[PDB]
Order: sequence, then structure tokens, then C-alpha cells
Amino acid sequence: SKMNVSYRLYIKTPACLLPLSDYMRAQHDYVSPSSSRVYIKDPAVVYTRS
Amino acid sequence: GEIIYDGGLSSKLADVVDKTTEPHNADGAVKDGRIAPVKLDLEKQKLDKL
Repeated sequence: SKMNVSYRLYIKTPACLLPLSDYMRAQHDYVSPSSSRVYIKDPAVVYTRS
Repeated sequence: GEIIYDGGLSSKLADVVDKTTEPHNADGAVKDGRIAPVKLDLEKQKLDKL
């Protein structure tokens, strides 16, 4: 590394990388709606009896 | 002893349809002389015939 490499390139640390110690920063919450919900596939029909 | 009253045929005030019904006019003791309700194909999600 010291003798056989001539030039080096440096960039800001990508934010996607994360050390193993900071694994709790990856904790996140996702919400799924209740399974009792029923989604209608039938259209509404409009009528009058007058 | 002799049976004077043991149940019998019982009249019902109204019948209740357990199936969904299309819109309609009166066709019982009252008969409607007007045209039956016109069914129009509207609120089409995708374009057709235009």
C-alpha cells in the first residue's frame, strides 16, 4: 500500500454504510391495517321510487 | 277432551326478500302506468365509444 500506490481518491462517507455498533439506528416501524377490514368491489346503485 | 283450538294457519304481515333487487315500480294492488326506470351505463372508469 505504501510503496506501490501513487495517488488516492477520497469522497465523503456514504450515508448508506452503518457500523455494527449502531444497529439500533436501523430500528423502524411499519403499520399494517387491521385484517377485519373488508374492501368493497361492488359499485353503488342509485334509484328512486317516486 | 275435544280439541277446539290447536294452532292453525297463521297470516304474515309482510314478506322480506333475502336477495338484492333491481329498481322497479309498483306491480301489486297498485300498478304504475309509467315507464319502468331507465337503466343508464354511466361513470365508466375506462374510455369506450368516445
